[PDB]
Amino acid sequence: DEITPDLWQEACWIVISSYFDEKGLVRQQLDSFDEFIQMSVQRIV
Amino acid sequence: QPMIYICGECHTENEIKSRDPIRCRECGYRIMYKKRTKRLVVFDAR
Amino acid sequence: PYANQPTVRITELTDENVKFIIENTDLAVANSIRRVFIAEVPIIAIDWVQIDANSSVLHDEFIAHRLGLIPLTSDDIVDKLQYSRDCTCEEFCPECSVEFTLDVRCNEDQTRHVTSRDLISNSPRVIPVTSRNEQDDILIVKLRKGQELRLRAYAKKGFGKEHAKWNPTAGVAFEYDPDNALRHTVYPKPEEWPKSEYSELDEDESQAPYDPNGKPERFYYNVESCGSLRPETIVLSALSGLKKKLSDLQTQLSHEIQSD
Amino acid sequence: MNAPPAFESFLLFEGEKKITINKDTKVPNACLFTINKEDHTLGNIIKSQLLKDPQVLFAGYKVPHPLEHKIIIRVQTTPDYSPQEAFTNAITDLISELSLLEERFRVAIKDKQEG
Amino acid sequence: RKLRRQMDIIVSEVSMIRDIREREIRIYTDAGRICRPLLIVEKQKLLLKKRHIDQLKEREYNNYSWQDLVASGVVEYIDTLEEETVMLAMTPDDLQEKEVAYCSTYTHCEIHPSMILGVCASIIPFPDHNQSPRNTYQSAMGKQAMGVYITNFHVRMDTLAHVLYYPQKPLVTTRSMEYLRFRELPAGINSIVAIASYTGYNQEDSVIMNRSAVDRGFFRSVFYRSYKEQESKKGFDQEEVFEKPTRETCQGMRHAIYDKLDDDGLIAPGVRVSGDDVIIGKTVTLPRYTKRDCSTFLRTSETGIVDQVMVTLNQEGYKFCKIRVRSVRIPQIGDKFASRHGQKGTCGIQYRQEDMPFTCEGITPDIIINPHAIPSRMTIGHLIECLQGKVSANKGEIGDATPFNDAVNVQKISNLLSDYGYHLRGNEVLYNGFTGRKITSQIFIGPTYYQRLKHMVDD
Amino acid sequence: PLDPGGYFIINGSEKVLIAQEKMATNTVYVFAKKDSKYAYTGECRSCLENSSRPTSTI
Amino acid sequence: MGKRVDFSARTVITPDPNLSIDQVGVPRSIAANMTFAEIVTPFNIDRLQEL
Amino acid sequence: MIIPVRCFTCGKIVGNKWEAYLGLLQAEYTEGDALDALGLKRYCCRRMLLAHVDLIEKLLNYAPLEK
Amino acid sequence: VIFNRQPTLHKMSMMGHRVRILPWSTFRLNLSVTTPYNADFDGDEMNLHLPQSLETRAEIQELAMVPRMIVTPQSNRPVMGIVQDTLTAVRKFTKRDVFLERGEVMNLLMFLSTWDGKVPQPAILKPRPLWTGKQIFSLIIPGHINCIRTHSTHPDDEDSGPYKHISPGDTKVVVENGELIMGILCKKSLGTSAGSLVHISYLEMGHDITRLFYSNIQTVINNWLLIEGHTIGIGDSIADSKTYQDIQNTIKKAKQDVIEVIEKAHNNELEPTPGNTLRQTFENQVNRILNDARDKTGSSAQKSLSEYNNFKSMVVSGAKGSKINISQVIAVVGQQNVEGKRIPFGFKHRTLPHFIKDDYGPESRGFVENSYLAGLTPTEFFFHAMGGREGLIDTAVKTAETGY
Amino acid sequence: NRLTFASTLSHLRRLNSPIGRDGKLAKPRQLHNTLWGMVCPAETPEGHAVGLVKNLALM
Ligand SMILES: [Mg+2]
Ligand SMILES: [Zn+2]
Ligand SMILES: [Zn+2]
Ligand SMILES: [Zn+2]
Repeated sequence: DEITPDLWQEACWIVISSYFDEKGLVRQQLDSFDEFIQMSVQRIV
Repeated sequence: QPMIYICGECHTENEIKSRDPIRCRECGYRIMYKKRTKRLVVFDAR
Repeated sequence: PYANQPTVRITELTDENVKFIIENTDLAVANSIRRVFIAEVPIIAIDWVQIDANSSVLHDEFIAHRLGLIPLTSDDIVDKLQYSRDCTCEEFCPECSVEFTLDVRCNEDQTRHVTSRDLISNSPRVIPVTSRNEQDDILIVKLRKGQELRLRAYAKKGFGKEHAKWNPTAGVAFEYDPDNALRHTVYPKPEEWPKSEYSELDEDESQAPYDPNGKPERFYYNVESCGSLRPETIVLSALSGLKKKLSDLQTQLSHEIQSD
Repeated sequence: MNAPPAFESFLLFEGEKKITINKDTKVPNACLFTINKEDHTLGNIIKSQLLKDPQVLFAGYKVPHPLEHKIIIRVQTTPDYSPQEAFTNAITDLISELSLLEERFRVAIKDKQEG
Repeated sequence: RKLRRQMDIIVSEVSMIRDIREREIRIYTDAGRICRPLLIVEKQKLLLKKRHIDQLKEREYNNYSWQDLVASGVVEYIDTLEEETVMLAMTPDDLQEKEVAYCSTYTHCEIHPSMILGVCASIIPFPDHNQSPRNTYQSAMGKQAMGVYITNFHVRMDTLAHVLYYPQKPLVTTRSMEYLRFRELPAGINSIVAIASYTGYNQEDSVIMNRSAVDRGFFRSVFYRSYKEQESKKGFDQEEVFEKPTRETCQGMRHAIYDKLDDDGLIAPGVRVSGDDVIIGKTVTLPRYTKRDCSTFLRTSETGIVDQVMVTLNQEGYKFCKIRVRSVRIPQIGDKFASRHGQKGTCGIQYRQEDMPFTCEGITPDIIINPHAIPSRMTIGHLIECLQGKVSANKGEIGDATPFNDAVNVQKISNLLSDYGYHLRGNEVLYNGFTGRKITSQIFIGPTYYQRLKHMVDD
Repeated sequence: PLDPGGYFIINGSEKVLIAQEKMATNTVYVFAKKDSKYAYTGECRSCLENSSRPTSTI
Repeated sequence: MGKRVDFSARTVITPDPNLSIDQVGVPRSIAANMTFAEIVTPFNIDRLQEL
Repeated sequence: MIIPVRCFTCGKIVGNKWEAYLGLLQAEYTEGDALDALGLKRYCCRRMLLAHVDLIEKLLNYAPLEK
Repeated sequence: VIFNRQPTLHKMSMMGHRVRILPWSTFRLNLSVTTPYNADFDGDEMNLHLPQSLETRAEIQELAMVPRMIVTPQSNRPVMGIVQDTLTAVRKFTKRDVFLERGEVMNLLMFLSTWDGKVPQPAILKPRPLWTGKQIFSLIIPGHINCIRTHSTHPDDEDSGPYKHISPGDTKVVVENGELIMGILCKKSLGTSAGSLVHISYLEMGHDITRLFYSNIQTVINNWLLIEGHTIGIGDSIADSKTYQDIQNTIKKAKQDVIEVIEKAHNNELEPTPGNTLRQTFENQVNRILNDARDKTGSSAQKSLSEYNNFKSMVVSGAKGSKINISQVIAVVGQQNVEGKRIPFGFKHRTLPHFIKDDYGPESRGFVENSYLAGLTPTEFFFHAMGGREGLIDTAVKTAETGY
Repeated sequence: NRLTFASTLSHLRRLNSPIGRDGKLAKPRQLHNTLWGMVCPAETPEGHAVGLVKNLALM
């Protein structure tokens, strides 16, 4: 159940790869524009 | 004199004369590419 | 005040590399011979390309420069050909060049690997190494369905100083004094260094004792050829080339002495 | 924009001498051999062969600049000898050494090819 | 906290700071709050058990991604304002029982300390072994390094684009490049560099290159330049049009020849174009009569070749042409090169393979740098990279140069190098290429990932 | 496929919006200027949830 | 006080131990574009004519 | 973007080793043993086959300009 | 021609140079004339102005030429001197254990412009004729100048006791009648210091003589370094296990001492010093303990260096680096200071969230207890970036104030 | 910036503080302790914009 120190180096980088496989490198730019089109514009109107 | 152009979507060799709006008669694409010239260009393998 | 009486002892000879040993000669003669193997050994290689059609993802200069690096069998033909500078012909001829041709088009859906096997030459003696009748064929460029590559190349005679494509060697392992007897090097911790393949010493020892009256002798060599010239032909063509430069230099010298 | 031709390193320019001899005035029986379109390949072998001649007091070579393809060889000999004669014998000795080395290589190649 | 960890009413982006001394409790949902993920920590153990790593390995089958990891309450998005009330653990090793308990009350843990680095700094191998400014100067050079900025470079008609002939992935790479896609679009070449003073042409942040390697495509690149032009029909007073100018009708026609142009007024691909040449023949009607020449000439000192030509219509329905010129840039004297540790310098001179040093075997160094740049800058990473690269090439793997990795030091790399018949400290005996004599000082040599910068001398 | 995106295309020029840093709003910050008639100054850049006017700094 | 000037140049620098401290390596392109207005005299009429 | 012809350092032909190198990797061979079977001993040539990125395979995914 | 580089700080930033035409497209400079311009070859660009008049040509030929601009009135000492390679090799060239054969000498003497063509009698005629480095440098030195200097490693307890005129380490440079009688040359004898062999060459001998003295020192020494050769690698940054154990023990004691100092102040057992606050006293004591450990560790490393070490060959000759760089590369980097003080509590009573609150210890306040070779930890790396970033900010801000 | 994939990613993950490059105060340009995990302490220009133009961290 517990991740041993020898297997940690493989687990941490595995978790990181999942992050970049879902969010990406420019997720902060896409999410910003997305929320702007879905909510901000409709709210401004 | 013919000035045959190429398309970006259909890759059809269509003739286009001057004073003619750019539009592919085969697919209507508005971007045209020119064909490789016939001149003899030399390339030294260095 | 005279020359040496050098000897030779070959320990390995193959179609790719040749390992020999030169004794009773000066370090300069051994080094210059090493430099000639790379920079003063004539060889045939592509030096002129005319792309008639190229729809591949690689521009012309990428292909032309790539064709030059393709080794061509030049064992007995390079000696017969002449340099374009000395030839009294036009831009090209059969005596100063070897015409090549390439015509490939990817009609199928699978990627077509344009290799050196497609380079059709007019002279059957001068052909790509991999095409010489294991080793695979050189990869020039990959083509997609609908792409085409058609050109007309010409090979010439040249040596390394003009371009690396005219280098018939793939590595020249020049070594002398495996055991550091002359102390040309100074190992701060000789025990931490490995033993050379030509070393003659017990594992308990690190380096041979100092020899004050010692001189660089017994130079080892390993001429790994690219494939164009046989490992043995490179040496013979090298010594003949180095002997020709000195012969011509001697002529120009006498031409200056008698003029003074 | 300025890449000099590659063949300019080996080909002699029209009206340019392959070798020029200039007598040195600092010391007697000395000369400077300015050879064009050469490199360390020839300077060292001639240098080494000159040192082995006991009648040669000074024998050295230098490259005024790597980008250039010329070389300067200084030769100082005894009054009874001549530097030009040393530069000639050094070449003749090197030629014989290579001829002997060439022949002895064919024999070794032949002996190895057979067995 | 329990609600945010369960993807409940409170979303993960919500920050909840409980100042204890000051009884304030500030919750934030505004935008712009920079935050990062962290592994939640129980009393003394992590919540990221082994069952998770199992599911994350089969990520392509069971569609178990980062989102399912956050919803499980294992990870938490922590912002800067909340870090003040958070007690982090650099690695799980700090959570174990020690002879003297430092904290013993951890509440969070770092996934990997290397994540504090950006994009241009993650590509640096062993950045924890170099002077900090150097890592900064590299982060500013990585953006100037040549390579393949994008796979579809043949379709994009950009005004300036530098493409490397033979890109290579770094033998000494970090485990973060796999996510930056540097392995797929590298921006440099692994070079056999030798840190030595050879003729003095590499001093004061300079390098000596191998002319033979350059002849085989070493760091060779191509320069793409796009020229755009359009014919404006603003009004009947004066109208522009693409057409082959003529010396009898056009007024502002330079002495340059216009034969390379076609009847359409645009040059054709595959044509060789030099400086002062014309690529677009444009004429404007006058109020050398009734029309003036307004052709677009090429920039001086270019000597390029037209790769392709495009013709289309802009917003105003007018003709719009783009000509992408191609020019091969060979690395020569004056071109700037830089490693991944701030070691920048220009190619002082190009020596051939015959004039360059070599080991017992025919291995000449593609580049030679002056060792004087190491002590002042203290770029030890350049030496370890040159070492791990020599082990990786001789071992058949890719060196893992993660910044903070205790499983890789200089001693282990040295022992692995002694098994392949090389000096454990990377040094190697070289032979002077001019005379063949050995070099008294055993030179340091090995593969090092170098980069070429767009700042050339021809420009 | 590797292009991460996150940028626009205006007149054929790929433009990217640079994230601009700014002092947080609706928060109290007590500073102290050395050269000023006031010893300590507590400001709060206030702005409604749905921003409609500039920041009214008090 | 400070203004642009003719007969100037600019480019990257390079080390060259084979030059004296008072010597500078000038390329052939910059030297070809830049010139020096030399007056003609019977001592240099021959050289300047061939040039 | 495609495997070079010669090694920049030595000059050994490597263009004919990429396809063979890939055919071995898929055969459960190690990067080191594979490079040894191809005759690559010097770490200079091994660098070319182990540090190369076959980008042309990605450039061929885009349709050409002419059919 | 007039060769200039911006920013033009001093009068030597625009010196007259003679033209040398060659193929390639870069401004190639001598390496000694790069110190006045403060110009490195990391992509720097330098303008070139060509005077179009004989008056201007003659004016520059007599006032702004490099030879006439060697010595500066700013500090009555030369500004241009021997440089990176020519300074490290000349050090390893003039040593006592440097012997040249008949072949190597002729190669070096061939690069001498001020050579009468007479080979000097070697310092060893049997059993094998061998020249020494000093015997060749004597030919490089012009005229019959006389100078006395001291090598960087010259001990202070040598000029008092015996062997003051016969140094065992070949220190105490002594030039007599234009001959290097003895001594190891370095920046103190050839650099930009006052009274060096160059400054004396420009005063006694003219400027043209000193010009050749510069070139000859570069060509010859560089052609000899081609044989000896120099490098730098991991073998020079590694120290024996004994040295590391002494360092770790030294640091382990410093961290223990600070813990005692912290316990004293925490128990009110620490009193402030006259003219300083309790907190200032605590920081002063801590800074002293750490600074002493850095110096102690630095000395232990310097002693562990061998005569073949290349790092030592750089600090000794002064070509590049100092004893601090070695101590940071081998033993310990040291304490990182921000605005002359330790890493401040950017967070609430913390430097980083990984440390406890109110932790004035060495690791929490930015003590880099690791070396650049052993590798820095995440916390030590972030702190090291601050000490560096502060340097970039200053270098980027003072330009305006200093330029104004 | 389309000169390399690293520049594109950095430019898309770039920050900017509107303090003004004209400012000569080192306090805002200094690497604060709070740049940990949120920003790259190394990635930053060395010209007249040190510390102002930053670059987001990987995570
Ligand atoms: Mg600079
Ligand atoms: Zn179409
Ligand atoms: Zn012919
Ligand atoms: Zn190789």
